Order: sequence, then structure tokens, then C-alpha cells
Amino acid sequence: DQLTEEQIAEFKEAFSLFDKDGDGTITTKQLGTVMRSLGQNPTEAELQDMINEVDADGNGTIDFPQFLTMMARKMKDTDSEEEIREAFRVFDKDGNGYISAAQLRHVMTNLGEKLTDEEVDEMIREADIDGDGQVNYEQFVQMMTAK
Amino acid sequence: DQLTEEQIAEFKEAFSLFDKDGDGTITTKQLGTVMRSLGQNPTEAELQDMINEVDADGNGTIDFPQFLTMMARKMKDTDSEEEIREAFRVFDKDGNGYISAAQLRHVMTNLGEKLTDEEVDEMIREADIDGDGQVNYEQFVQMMTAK
Amino acid sequence: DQLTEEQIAEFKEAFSLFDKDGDGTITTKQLGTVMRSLGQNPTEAELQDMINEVDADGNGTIDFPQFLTMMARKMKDTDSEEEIREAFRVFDKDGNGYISAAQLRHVMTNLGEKLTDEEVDEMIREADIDGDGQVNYEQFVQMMTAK
Amino acid sequence: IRIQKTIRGWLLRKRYLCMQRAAITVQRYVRGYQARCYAKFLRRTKAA
Repeated sequence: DQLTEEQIAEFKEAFSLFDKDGDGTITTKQLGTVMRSLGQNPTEAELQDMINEVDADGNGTIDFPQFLTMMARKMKDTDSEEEIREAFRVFDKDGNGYISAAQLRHVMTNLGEKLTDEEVDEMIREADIDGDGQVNYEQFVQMMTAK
Repeated sequence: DQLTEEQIAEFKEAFSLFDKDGDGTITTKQLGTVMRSLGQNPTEAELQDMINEVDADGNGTIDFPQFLTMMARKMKDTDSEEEIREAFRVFDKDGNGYISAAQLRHVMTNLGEKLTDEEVDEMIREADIDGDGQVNYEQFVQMMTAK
Repeated sequence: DQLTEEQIAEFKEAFSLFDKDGDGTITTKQLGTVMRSLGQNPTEAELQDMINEVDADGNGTIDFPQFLTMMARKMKDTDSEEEIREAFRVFDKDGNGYISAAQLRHVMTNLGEKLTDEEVDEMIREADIDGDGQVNYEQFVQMMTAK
Repeated sequence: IRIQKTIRGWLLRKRYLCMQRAAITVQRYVRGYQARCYAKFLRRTKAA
């Protein structure tokens, strides 16, 4: 619920960075953007839930108390590398960490959250992913938790 | 009398099984087929009587309400298992509890309402009847009555 | 008959999959879906019987302890690929390994408990489409055994 | 005549009963396979 003052300062500074209006309270879309920026773990469905909760509030901006509350909601997940490495393994029929980009991205987009074609293209290009070869995921999650 | 709705539903399901049209009406041939398939025993004379009653309308198809009335009228008549036992005892000339398979086959083939010899072979194979070995009438009646 | 902890973890994982809340509580229909997802195949009538047996007395929904008790008491391996093949041969009046798709749909929808048309369409599309209009139940049983 | 009518009736009854039993078993296996596929689909969607 209540975080370390270091994280408080980091969140306020991220606010100010994304405080285009300068109000000090982050917008819903800006809330999702900074959640993506701060290594948080929001779901697209969870993001829409937060958006509609703020719309019910009606201000359109995230105050610090609710921000800390949804920090608590995020860190209650306590997700680690190993669970999603295992998820990739069950997706990796090879089992060697090297996974085919084509089928992996098809399952990634078609099943569950649907990705736009652009997002897939830039994510493949910038994440050293080969066009059709077998790409390792372990380093990706290692630098997930490293960030 | 009023028939229990569970039996009515079972009868409707049986009708729909062979109803190649799905309209609740079917040809009198399959009417008799499902009449026998219900486990009841109508005489072919009674079958022809029912067929002519239906043909009086000229439809040639057994609507479900008239089908239910036919079911009730069949429920009116109920022969007993002891009657079948006595009928088989009549053909048990030896009276040793066993009857000859070949003579029973001849009885089936060349008496009254003659039926196909392939049906006789069906009786032989399904009731594990030995071709020449004596077969107990009572065991046949019991496994016939098990239903 | 306590269950293995790996199976317990798999049950909780299935609860997370099926239940959006992910609290370990699922509905009776969800109970049947999870029963049939684990590889145990009881009939719809059987599933209703066990549902009435448990009666959702835990919290109105099949929770984790009642789920463990049900899987413990209803553990079985009655499912056999040869049994499925024999049943399909029973369907196969011709006995050529192919059962008419229209006849199979009619039997599934009309006989006994009524399957949803989507289920029959899924089964038709699952097996290879054939020119004769008959599904080859041999390969069907093959990938039923595979997964 | 009584014997033969009863016999043919019982034969068709047994045919119908065997049909019903086979259909129930096949429906049970179909539903089991469908539920298994749905569970695997849920796993894939969650991981994705």
C-alpha cells in the first residue's frame, strides 16, 4: 500500500515528465504509459478497468493515494522470471529456449490480447528477433527483471 | 389413462432418432420399426391395422400426438412373461428344458408370419445359439425379457 | 485417496484459467468442463449426478476442497481408445471405418441428451473432411487418444 | 406368431439400446476432448 519514499520520488518525477498539463496528477492513458515505463505489470483489461474507475471518479487524472493503491495491486502479483520462462517453454516445443518467431507471434496475437501488426513488427525488429529463425527468450525476461 | 411425461420424452427421442425428416412424422414402416425398437410386442396384424388407420387420413406419416395415442393403446395390451414361457414349453416336446435349434429355425421360417432366414441367423448369433446344440428356452426367455 | 501435489497445482491452474476471479471457486458447469478437461470423461448425466452429490455446499460454487474431494472419489481410467473404436463401429452400419456426417449429427443431436450443434460442427471439422460425406472415425479416435 | 413377434420386437429393442449406449459414450468422449482443448486454449491465451 505505502511504498518507499524513493519510489514515491520516482513516481512523482515520472508524473512531472509526463505531466504535459503540469497538474501533478497523471492522466489515465498517461497512467498506463508510465506503468509501461516503470516496469509495472498492468493488463490491457486491467488498464481498461483502471480507466473506467477513473471515469467513474470523473477527474481523468490519477492522484497519489490511488496511485499507491494500484502500486499495491501491481506488486501483489510478485511475478518472476521463472513462471513466464516456463510459459515460453510450454510454447517452446523445441524446449531449448530457441523458439520460432512466426508461430510464437501468431499465438501471441491471435490468442489472448490481440496485437496490432505494427507493434509486432517493431517488437520483432528491436528485440533482436530473427524473421523466421529460432529466437531465445531467456535473456529477454532476464533484462525484464533487471530493469 | 395418462402417460408419464418421462416416457413421452423417451418416445419422442426414439421417434426423432429414426425421423429422417425431423418433423415428428415418419413412414409407417419406420413406425413399426420404432414400435418394436421400444421393446413392445405388436402383432403384424395389429401393425397392419394401425397402418390402415393412419392411411385412412392418407398422410402415410405418423404425427407425434397420434404416435403418443398409439403408444397408449399399445400400453393397453401387455402379455406376460409366463405366457411366453408356456408357449416355448409347448414346442419343448422333450420337456428336458432344452429345445433343438434346427427345429426352432424351421418353426420360425415356415409358420405363420414367415420372416427372413437372415433374421434367424441374427437370432442364432446374438443369442449365442449353437447350430445343433440344444438351447434352453428359459435362458432365452430371460435374456429376452431383460430388455 | 489423497491426490498428488502436482495434480493439485494443475487443478489450481485450471481454476485460474476457467475462473476470472481466480479464487479457486468455479460453477457446476465449470466443474464439468474441468472434469472433462483433465482427461476424466463422465457422462453429462453422471456429471449432473456428482453435481447434485456435492450440491455446491462449499460456498454455492465448486471450490478447491470440494474439487479435490470429487477428483479423489471419482478417479477412474474407464476411457479407452479401443472402446471408442468399438462404439464407432457400432455406429458404422457399413463397417468400413466411415460414419455418415449427417447421420452422426442426427444421432448426436437427437438421441438421448442433445449435443449443441456447435459441438457437432467442431467434431466434423476436427476430423478430416471426406468426399463421401462420411467422417473416418479411425483417425478421429487416433487424435482423441493423442490428446 | 406370439413368439416371432416378441422376438422381432426384442431384437429391435436391443438394437436401439446398443445405439443409445454407443451414442452416450461417444458424446462423453467428445465433450471430454472439447473441454481438454478449451483448457489448452485458455493456457495459451494466458501465456500470450
